[PDB]
Amino acid sequence: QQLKDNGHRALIFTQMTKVLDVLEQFLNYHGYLYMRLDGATKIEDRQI
DNA sequence: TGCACAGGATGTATATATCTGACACGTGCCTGGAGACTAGGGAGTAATCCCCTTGGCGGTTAAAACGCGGGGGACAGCGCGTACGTGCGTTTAAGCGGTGCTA
Repeated sequence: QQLKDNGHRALIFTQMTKVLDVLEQFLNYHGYLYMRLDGATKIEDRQI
């Protein structure tokens, strides 16, 4: 929230995929404009 | 005249008996149990060294799964033609028991 007020663009790095999914649910619940890239993202999708 | 029955004739289901198979009881011999000797294979013991999961984990991939189109494979109907089913008359040789040999 503070960072958005400042207009910053923040990265979150985590070791666990399941928490990545939890983060998806969290960000959707707040509706932050977010994107995901992980060990399963398609290569072309990774580039784009 | 034709019927009733007195006197007599083949037959036969009923009844009494003779003509064939199988099981139990008697001999008697190659035995089965038993006694003792036997040892070396089995079983008890002890490493020992090697192969089998740890355990879930992400980042990947190859195979599995799921969805769809469609077109042709399966298949229920059925026209019809015949070649197996049922039923003769007729023949063969398969079955029966018998006699004599033998390998």
